Order: sequence, then structure tokens, then C-alpha cells
Amino acid sequence: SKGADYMDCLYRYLNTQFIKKNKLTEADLQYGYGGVDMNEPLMEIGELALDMWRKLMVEPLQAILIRMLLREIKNDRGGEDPNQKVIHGVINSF
Amino acid sequence: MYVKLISSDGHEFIVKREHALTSGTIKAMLSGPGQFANEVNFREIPSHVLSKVCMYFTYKVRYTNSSTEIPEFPIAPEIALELLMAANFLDC
Amino acid sequence: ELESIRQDRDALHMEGLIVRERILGADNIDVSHPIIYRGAVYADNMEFEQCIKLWLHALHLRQKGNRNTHKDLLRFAQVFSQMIHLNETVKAPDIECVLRCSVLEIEQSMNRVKNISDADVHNAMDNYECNLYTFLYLVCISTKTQCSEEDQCKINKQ
Repeated sequence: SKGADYMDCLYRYLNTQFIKKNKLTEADLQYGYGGVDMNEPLMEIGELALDMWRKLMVEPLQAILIRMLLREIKNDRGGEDPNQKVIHGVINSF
Repeated sequence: MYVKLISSDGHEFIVKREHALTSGTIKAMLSGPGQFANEVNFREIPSHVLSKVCMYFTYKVRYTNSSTEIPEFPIAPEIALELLMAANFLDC
Repeated sequence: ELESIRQDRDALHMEGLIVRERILGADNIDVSHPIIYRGAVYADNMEFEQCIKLWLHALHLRQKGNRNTHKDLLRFAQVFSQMIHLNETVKAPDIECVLRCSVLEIEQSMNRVKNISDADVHNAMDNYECNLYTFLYLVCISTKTQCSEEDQCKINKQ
């Protein structure tokens, strides 16, 4: 996350002068629709980082993670308190 | 509260940081691991144009939505092209 | 059945329209000519409800082929202007969506027609500006009214 933020900071000129011109306007992504091409439109560097991170890592490895989180919820219901910071960060990542 | 700018010429200009944060590029350069603690060096900008840029900073600082006529910013003929070039790399 | 229908004028009008539709079919545009007239009479004295659906059916039949309908569009926009001014609009946006589809189709079709040839499209060019100005009028009419989320999605989408 920190690397992506710093990276987005570092490519500022490329974002400002190149990407936005060919970027898809948010207006047509909402009411307009109008898109069905087999291409990935140019996006922000941070947008690339986060979208790719969702695409390539969390999708294959989600079922076991959610299963163990639900299981730990039962353990907390038993009374014992695991590390709240780790679980909170994991949930907030979603 | 004060930040140092170093040109390719070698001259060092100290400026109030609230003035300096007007330009987005400088803000982005400070952001990141280079927290500098400040001093900033540009390997290609000559001193005189950067001094004119600093005067632009302070002149914009003086008058913001101020009432009455705002004195125009004098421009030398030769340095006009250099200022146009240097506008991008600082994105002010 | 016919003996019973004999007394009612509206039933006779409807039966005549149905018979004409059944016999003539959708071959020729002439089938549309009476309907508008009928609606006009209703539009002069009624609540305009049946006028809207009659004119919509006329639009569907005409748009099934290739005919200019700009005069119909401006007349029907006049009908909306009047019924808005009466302040009893209770407008249904679905008809607006359908007519947006119709006008959007005719715009592209006649733009293609103008691209086909330039010798005899001066009147087509005038109709181009006419359609544009109408579209402005109908957008204003849509602005003066308000309805649901799905509908505002459709009017905006068109």
C-alpha cells in the first residue's frame, strides 16, 4: 500500500499529461455506459496497482481466508481475544 | 517552515514553505522517502529562471482574490521561452 | 354484437380503426393518417391519455420503415408543452424514453442520408437543425418534470 502511494506520487507528470487524456471519463462509466471493447483503458498508476492486486492475488486465495476469519470469530465468541489490529487491517483491506 | 532550493547553477534560495507548496510538483517531490530532514536540488534548472519562479510564488502569495487592480508581472523577452519550458516541470 | 355497438360512437370509431388496421396492414403509411386526426379531436377536449398511446403507435408504425417524422415530433412536443402548462401533467417517463429512442434513431438515419449525397439535402439540412431544436425543447420538458431513479437513468442515458 505504501509502495503504491509513493509510486503514484512519483509518476505525477505521466499521470497529469498523458493518462487523463485517454482516460475514460467517469460520466460515461456511470449513466452513459457505451463501452464493450476487449481492452483495458489507460488508468492511473495507483489504480493499476490496486486493480491488479485484486485481480491476481485475492481472488484465488479468498475462500480459505474468509473461512479462517469466520472460525476465529467463533474463538472470540469463546472469550479469547486474538490480535484485533491484524484482523481489522485485513477486513479494511476489502 | 523554510525550504532550500538548489539550481544547476549552484545558487541556493531559502523560501517560506507555505509559499513553496503552491506548485504541485514540489509538493509531490517532498512526499515520499525523501523527507529531507529542507533542501531541494534540480540538476538542470539555471538560477535566474528559478529566481523568477520564486518571485512568481511570492507575488501570487501577496495578492489572492485581493480587491482593485493587480500589478502585472513583468516578463523579459528572451526568457519567455525558458519560462514556458520551466512551467511544466514545476506544474505551477 | 354489431347491433349493440351501433349506438356508441366511440366503439364505432375504434372498430373502424381496427378494421382498417387489419385489412390494410403496415404496408403503406396512409394507415397513420386517420389515427392522428382522431387523437387530435381527443386532444382538443379529453385528458390526452389515449392521444399519447395512439401517437406512439403511429410512431412505431412509421419508424418500422423510413419516413420523416419531424413535423410529428414538433406537434407532439407542442402537445406536451400545452399539457404541462395545464399543470395536470402526471407525466409517465417511459413514453419519453421511447420517443428519445425514436428521435435518436432518426437523427443518425438522416445524418447518414445527408452523408449519402449533397445535391438535394438542403431541406434535409434544415430538418437537421429542426430536429436539433426539437431535441432541445424535449430536454427542457424532461427537465421541468421529475420522477424515479430508473427513469432518470434512461432519459440521461439517451
